Amino acid sequence: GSPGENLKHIITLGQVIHKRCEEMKYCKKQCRRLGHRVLGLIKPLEMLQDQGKRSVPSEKLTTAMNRFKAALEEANGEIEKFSNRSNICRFLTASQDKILFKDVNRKLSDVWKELSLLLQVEQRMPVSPISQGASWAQEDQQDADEDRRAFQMLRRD
Ligand SMILES: CO[C@@H](c1ccc(C(C)C)cc1)c1nc2ccc(C(=O)O)cc2[nH]1
Repeated sequence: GSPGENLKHIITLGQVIHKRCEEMKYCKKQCRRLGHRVLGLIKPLEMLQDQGKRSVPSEKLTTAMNRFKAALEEANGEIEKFSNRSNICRFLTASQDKILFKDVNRKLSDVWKELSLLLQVEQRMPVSPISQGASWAQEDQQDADEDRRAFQMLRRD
């Protein structure tokens, strides 16, 4: 079953990244951006329900959100795997880019901006406070740039 309690799970899924990012060590510097950004997504959605009783618009919106809830599985899941030491180099060397959750963060912004329009019309929540609007990938590359360099010189674990 998926009662009202689910509302707390969906929002928690995105929060899990915040703590998961702390677990990392090497690429932890890069993931830090993914966890800080993702937090701003379920931030308003979490506090919302906190305001009063079960806060949720029409069911039609549930469908759009269903796509976002899964978006977290991508980041969270990836973090669990990346947690390893060799796995990091595996992708790093098997990817011209430097960021680990590059493609992941990409969809994250889409799943958010996709439901945002529905959230702004459904609920009185001021979406896109300031952090949104511009792709967070641009800045993500900066961190990954230096993060990748340091990785070059990593013998021990
Ligand atoms: C995936 O969508 C979630 C959801 C999560 C967060 C939000 C914030 C407040 C915008 C809104 C909606 C959701 N929609 C629902 C509709 C009905 C019921 C019900 O009790 O029958 C439960 C629901 N859960």
